[PDB]
Amino acid sequence: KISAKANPEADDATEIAGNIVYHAKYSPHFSPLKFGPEQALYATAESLRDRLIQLWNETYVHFNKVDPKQTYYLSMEYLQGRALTNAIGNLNLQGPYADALRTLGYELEEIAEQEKDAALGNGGLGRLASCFLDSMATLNLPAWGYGLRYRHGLFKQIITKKGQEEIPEDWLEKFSPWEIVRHDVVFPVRFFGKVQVNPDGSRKWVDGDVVQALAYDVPIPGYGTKNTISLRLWEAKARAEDLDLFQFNEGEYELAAQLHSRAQQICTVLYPGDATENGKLLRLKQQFFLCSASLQDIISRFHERSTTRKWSEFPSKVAVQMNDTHPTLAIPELMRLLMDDNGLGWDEAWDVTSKTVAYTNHTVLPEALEKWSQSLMWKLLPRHMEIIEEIDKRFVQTIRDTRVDLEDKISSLSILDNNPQKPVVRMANLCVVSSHTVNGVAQLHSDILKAELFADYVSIWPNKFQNKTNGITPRRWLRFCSPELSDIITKWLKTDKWITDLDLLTGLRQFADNEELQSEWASAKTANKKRLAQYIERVTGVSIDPTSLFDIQVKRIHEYKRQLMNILGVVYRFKKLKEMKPEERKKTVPRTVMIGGKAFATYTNAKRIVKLVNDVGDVVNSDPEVNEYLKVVFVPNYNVTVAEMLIPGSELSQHISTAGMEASGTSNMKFALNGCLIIGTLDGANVEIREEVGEENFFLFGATADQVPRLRKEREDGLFKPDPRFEEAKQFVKSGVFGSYDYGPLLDSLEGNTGFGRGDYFLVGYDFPSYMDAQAKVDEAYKDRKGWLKMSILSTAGSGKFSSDRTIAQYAKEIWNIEACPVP
Amino acid sequence: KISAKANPEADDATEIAGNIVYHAKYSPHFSPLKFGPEQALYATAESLRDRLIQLWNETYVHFNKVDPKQTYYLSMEYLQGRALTNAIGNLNLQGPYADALRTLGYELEEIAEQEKDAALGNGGLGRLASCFLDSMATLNLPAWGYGLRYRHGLFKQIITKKGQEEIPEDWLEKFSPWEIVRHDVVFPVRFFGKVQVNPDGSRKWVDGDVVQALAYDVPIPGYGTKNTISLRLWEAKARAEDLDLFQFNEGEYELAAQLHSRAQQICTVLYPGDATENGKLLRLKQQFFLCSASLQDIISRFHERSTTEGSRKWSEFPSKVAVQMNDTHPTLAIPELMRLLMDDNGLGWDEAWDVTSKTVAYTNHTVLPEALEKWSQSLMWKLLPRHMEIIEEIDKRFVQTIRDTRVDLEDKISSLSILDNNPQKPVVRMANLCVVSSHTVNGVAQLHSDILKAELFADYVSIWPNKFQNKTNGITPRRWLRFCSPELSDIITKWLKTDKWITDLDLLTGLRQFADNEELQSEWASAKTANKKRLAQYIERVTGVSIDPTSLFDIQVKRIHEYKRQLMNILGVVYRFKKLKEMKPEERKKTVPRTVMIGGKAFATYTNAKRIVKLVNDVGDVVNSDPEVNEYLKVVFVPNYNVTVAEMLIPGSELSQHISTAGMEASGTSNMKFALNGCLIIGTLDGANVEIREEVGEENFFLFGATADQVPRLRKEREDGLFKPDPRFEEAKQFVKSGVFGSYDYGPLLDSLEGNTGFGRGDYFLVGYDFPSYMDAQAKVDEAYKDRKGWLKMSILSTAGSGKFSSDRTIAQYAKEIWNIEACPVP
Ligand SMILES: C[C@H]1O[C@H](O[C@H]2[C@H](O)[C@@H](O)[C@@H](O[C@H]3[C@H](O)[C@@H](O)[C@H](O)O[C@@H]3CO)O[C@@H]2CO)[C@H](O)[C@@H](O)[C@@H]1N[C@H]1C=C(CO)[C@@H](O)[C@H](O)[C@H]1O
Ligand SMILES: *Cc1c(COP(=O)(O)O)cnc(C)c1O
Ligand SMILES: *Cc1c(COP(=O)(O)O)cnc(C)c1O
Ligand SMILES: OC[C@H]1O[C@H](O)[C@H](O)[C@@H](O)[C@@H]1O
Ligand SMILES: OC[C@H]1O[C@H](O)[C@H](O)[C@@H](O)[C@@H]1O
Ligand SMILES: OC[C@H]1O[C@H](O)[C@H](O)[C@@H](O)[C@@H]1O
Repeated sequence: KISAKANPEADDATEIAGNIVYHAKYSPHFSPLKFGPEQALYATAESLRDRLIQLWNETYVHFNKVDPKQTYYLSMEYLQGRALTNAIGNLNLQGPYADALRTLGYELEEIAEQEKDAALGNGGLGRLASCFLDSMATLNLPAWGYGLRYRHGLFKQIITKKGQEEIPEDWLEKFSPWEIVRHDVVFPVRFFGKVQVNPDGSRKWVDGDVVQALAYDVPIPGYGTKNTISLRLWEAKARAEDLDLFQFNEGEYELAAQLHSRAQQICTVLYPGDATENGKLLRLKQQFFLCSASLQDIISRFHERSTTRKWSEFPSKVAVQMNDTHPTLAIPELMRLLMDDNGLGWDEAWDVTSKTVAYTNHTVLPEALEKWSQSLMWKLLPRHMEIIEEIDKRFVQTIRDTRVDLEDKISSLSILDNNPQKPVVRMANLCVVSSHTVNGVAQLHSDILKAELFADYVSIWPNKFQNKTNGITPRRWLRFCSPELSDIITKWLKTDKWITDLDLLTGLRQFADNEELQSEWASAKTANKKRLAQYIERVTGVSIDPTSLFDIQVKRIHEYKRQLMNILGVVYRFKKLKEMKPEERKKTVPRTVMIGGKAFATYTNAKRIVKLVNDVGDVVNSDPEVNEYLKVVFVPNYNVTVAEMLIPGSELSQHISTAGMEASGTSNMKFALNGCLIIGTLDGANVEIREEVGEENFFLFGATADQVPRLRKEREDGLFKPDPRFEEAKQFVKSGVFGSYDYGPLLDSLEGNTGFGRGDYFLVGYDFPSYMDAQAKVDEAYKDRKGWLKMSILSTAGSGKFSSDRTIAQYAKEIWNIEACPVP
Repeated sequence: KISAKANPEADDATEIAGNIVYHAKYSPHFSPLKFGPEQALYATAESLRDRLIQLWNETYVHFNKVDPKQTYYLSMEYLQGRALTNAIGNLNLQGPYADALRTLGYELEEIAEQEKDAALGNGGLGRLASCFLDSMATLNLPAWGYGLRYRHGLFKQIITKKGQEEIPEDWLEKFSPWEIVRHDVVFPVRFFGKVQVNPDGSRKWVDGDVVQALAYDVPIPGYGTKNTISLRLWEAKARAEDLDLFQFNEGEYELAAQLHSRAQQICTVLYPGDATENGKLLRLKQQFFLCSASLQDIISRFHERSTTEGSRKWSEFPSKVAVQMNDTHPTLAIPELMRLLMDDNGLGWDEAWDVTSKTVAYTNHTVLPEALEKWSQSLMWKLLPRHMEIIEEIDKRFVQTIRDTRVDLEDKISSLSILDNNPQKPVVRMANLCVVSSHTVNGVAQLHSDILKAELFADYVSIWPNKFQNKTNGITPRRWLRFCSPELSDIITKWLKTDKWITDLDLLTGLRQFADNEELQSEWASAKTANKKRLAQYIERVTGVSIDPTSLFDIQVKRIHEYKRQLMNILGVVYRFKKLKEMKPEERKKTVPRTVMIGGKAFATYTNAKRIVKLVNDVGDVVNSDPEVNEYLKVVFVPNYNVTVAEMLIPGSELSQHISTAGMEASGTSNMKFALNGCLIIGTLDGANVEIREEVGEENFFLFGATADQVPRLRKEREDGLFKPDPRFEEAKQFVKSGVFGSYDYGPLLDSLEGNTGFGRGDYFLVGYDFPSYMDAQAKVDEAYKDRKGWLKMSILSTAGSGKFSSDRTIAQYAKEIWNIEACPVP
């Protein structure tokens, strides 16, 4: 019926349908006869990519001409999610694309559901990086991300009757229609080898292995702007020359291909397991490979913008941001590139380096900061060790010169820990010593950093440390995932400028009590809940009641996130329902509980928690007697797509980490922004949300951070007195009512008073009573519909501050010193 | 200045330039700023591929609707060469594309020189298969090729001070703009494992390793027709699921990825080295994988063309399908088709065998009986157990036949049967499996096919006297005259007063009446001269030697092998050099200057072949740098011989050498290319030389050497001490051993020409014996070349006689006598 007709700039239904069909025909990846959903997606995605290329190229040419200071963000993860809807939306072509697909016999949703998530990351570190990219593009900032092109991600989670099983991700097994290979953009990265000392006394890293880094671009479109930036990803490749024919033809296939294998290894998965020496080396290879490829690419661009250049311009034209310690090696690597490849002296090269690099810490934990064996570092990266050692030797001399009062502390301040048992390189110390700025990711976290963790460094450089509170993008996380709700907002604010000025959401406050608005809000939530119900049946075969309360905990499965507390809470509520007469049951609040997330494969108890949730759900959900009032579901393969289906339908979300353990929590913000109320500890980003939405719209409970040490010491000393409901939940789990699986060894982590891996270190038992009492409040509040709806609107109305646009603007001004560079 | 504008059907300069620029922008593989030659090529190739897709899709739809009998050709090699010029040319868009590129600031030649050869094959077996594809397309026949998508080819040859070194090919390290991946066309292929026997007596191959075969299409356009067929290539892949995360995360990387590694192995190189057991298994994996993937794809298409009820009746299968096995490599298609019919599709043995026997036909390309593939029964059981069961049942029935209807052949059963149950090295004789199973067996030249009926397969000819046939090899006149020699092709069209020869090559005979015409000779001289300048230019570019375009161009290019007698040639050269050093300058001015060019590749493990390449180079270093004789002689080794190289050498050639020991060559298609481009041959009465010489006429050909029937006798004279060597032959040897060509000891190589008996010695290939009649034929060539009119006359009659050597003739014969297929033109 419809005719192929290329129109790379199509912007109406007919043009778009012609261009989609053009790509179906003349960019084929399949037999021509069938044009089913999958072929439609790739066709549509190529239609959009025509737009994206035009804009990316314009933006590249513009930054080239203006030669502004440019920021480059280094991260080991990016959670890009699906790109289709975000691209349609930033190009403001929703109506036209939807019409185009219908003329081709498809609903956009249908096609959207075919797309795979780019498995390029894992946690909030990666989603932060991605929301930042969106904000850089929309604020017209000259900034890019650089990452690694992982083939298989961390893993795809399957749920079998044995619990979580891990299988590789396949998002590249056919092809990805977003990315643009650049076969001219290749840089060599070395490993192992040694340092040649030249007769003139210059130095050179030689020998070892050389791999090739190949650039692919993923364009990132901004909202209401031509500016389209890049997430540039690196693939490690061997050259064809590196296959040894002689050995292949001798039948020795692994030796023959061993350079190709070492390359493949680097982009196989995120965070490869590192109990062994091999894995530790592979991790370091990953980190180095990203730093070295990216910095060579950055230096190459610095020179390309020359209009004949002097190095002293470098930190006025470049800013590099290290996200956690993973890209620490950018420090010595930049030093290597300056002194060896470009001939600079130490002092000049260090001045440049120190003013270019800045460091973002995301961790409350003292021992979670990366430390590497000095022995491994010498083996893998000998030139970098020389440089790292000279950095430490000068810094220690500074402390003897300028600060004799810290002499006794040199053995913890220095970068090199020369402990005779486990000598290591302390990477956070290298970051802090070298960067012009260090920031944390929430006001409390940043204060802990200045006061406890990095106290003495704050002392030497009192202007080095800063705060930059995390945020989210309101495009992906409200405008695009919750379009019904966004229309309501635009109607009642009488503008749509909130989509780039999120503080305008405070205008909703005056309407929180308004009956018509609450009625509209109920309907949108009800409609988003039907959809979520649908999805849940589709992906777990469980039929959930849309009129019940939707209570959601989705995040990495970890003892400190206290999924176990949640799930024991559920066991308790279930027991009490079985024990009630039917007349008492009709008075409780029906609830559907939803838990999701992934456990590290080797993390035994995390894997036992996932198993537990499922076993509970099998029994609870199939009990005709109480399944009207309670259901429990494990949502599998939690990722961006899943979050996009859960958040708009959520009513209560649980952010209940042990106080002091979380530096932030951006999912918190997504929930708050979509009118979902929180039950939470006064921890991380909960502190800021609760300030912004108001205490009365938030279910606080649990010990506070300053209290926790004291409460552990009470446990060590036999003074802890457990609540009987806590013990009743445990026993009931041990009674074997949830099947043959012995949960005793899991529950053992909550027994005893002292010793590694027991003694309830995360205060599950202790917070259970105030947790369950906050849950009773949530039940009472939910029965008062007007009050509930009021709280939900004030939740959204207070979410202004949590925009990634605010965060990036702050970074741009105080740290990077970059400014808007709009493409005409 | 020019704007992107998609026009998938561009057919004039302006439209084409717009579409090329569209692809530079919206199909990028590079940073956007620079639009240099490389980017221009990929951009131009994608413009052409738009046309190619439209025509391929039309052809697929047409064959689907008509449901004709379809031929599928199975080959382990294809020498596709560069595609750019062939595509422009078959679409008849030379003028428009050349103009388009000039508006973009490029000469087409410049861009064409950027393209890499598709390293999908090695020798004449593969180029035959490719020329056949071009002819299938141009005759509008419903036929396809199926092969393997090799990443690294055989190897790229470099020449170092050590001689030949082998490095992997890189033609896929960026990407290939011709091919079309088909992600819905995936079929599973198994290895190892075992046979489950079901209670109902049905059988099923289970367990082992499973790899995925993924189809990529390379469209093949026909000349002056819409018909565009496929070379469908298979890539072996493992699924993502097959990587073991647990092991990867334990640091055990090789185990973790072992299934991916076994898949990458299959498509790494052509003819992987097989001294070891691992290599033998890998070779068999390659062969099986091509047969099983391709047959599944074929069966799927047979069913897809059903218009009816349920599944269509199997008895139609051999009326709708023909499968051609090229050499013994794809023998496994016999038991595999049997496996698919009986196990997956439930047919009984007899019905399945009737189908199978009428579907498959076999082409032999090999004179010697110890080049035909034999495999250890033990390896076959390991790798392909179900196939062994079936192969065994085939042999059990064939032997019973020879008792139930031919009791007179009882005493020969132990050499006729498929299974050789020798107590030391029991093997499966694959040629015997082919001959027992196929409705037709053919050779590739009239003499070769007669040797097959009379010597090699005599007793099989006895049982099935209509089974055996001849099909003389040929070449495509599109790639090999019209497109490589365009100046010359215009002359031909002008004097024949038509251009219909490009698809009716026999019209070339119309040139004969003009062979004595001085205007035509004058035009011919110019065209050769011009082609020779170009060759001279290329040779400097790739060797660093400056050659004289006025000297005689004498070329031997083919696989380096003792039986091809590059060593004879090279010793001839050493002789001529010695004589030139020994002359006074007055005697030198009377000889005919000559540039000798030798090229080809040695199998990496073949010691003497590698020594010969070393020898040629060492001789050239010394000769070419000698001021005293380099005006009169130069010797050059042309590296990395492939289709591109042949395309540069053939149009500029004057004499070419096809001098194999008589009886050893079944054919020789390069012979034909040379003859077709007016290049005269110095050759033995062997393979295709017999036929060329008949066709061009004896007076236009430099024959020499012993004949096939004489060779045994001449070996027996050597074994008995009766051989009396020519003194010029010994003078050449000694001079090579005197160390005038450097420090390399050539004694062990030359040892192959010494002694009278014993494995690897005694001059088995009669180098020494043919040397005098060879060198005398070389003196004739010198005299004939001095008479320019007579030379030009011979060259024209060479071209004028090349009619019979068209691949169009060969494929038409195959279509009628073997496949029983016919023209199916796309409207
Ligand atoms: C008629 C029969 O044909 C096929 O049987 C083949 C085997 O597939 C093949 O492996 C080979 O088997 C030999 C086997 O490997 C060996 O170990 C055993 O000792 O002897 C076998 C014979 O030498 O050859 C046989 C037969 O020549 C199919 O696999 C069978 O399914 C098929 N049987 C059909 C036919 C009928 C009626 O005609 C049904 O009664 C029967 O249930 C059905 O399976
Ligand atoms: C936002 C997000 C995260 C990070 O959230 P935290 O609970 O705050 O650590 C992780 N996964 C997905 C899929 C997300 O969208
Ligand atoms: C035609 C061709 C061959 C054919 O084989 P011969 O044995 O020379 O006749 C081999 N290689 C190339 C590159 C060819 O074009
Ligand atoms: O959750 C992600 C974490 O997992 C692993 O245990 C890594 O050692 C750590 O680097 C990473 O941040
Ligand atoms: O409880 C904290 C730690 O304990 C266990 O050793 C887990 O395997 C580890 O990944 C986790 O982070
Ligand atoms: O080059 C063609 C031939 O080369 C090798 O000698 C192989 O062993 C053989 O299988 C192949 O046919």
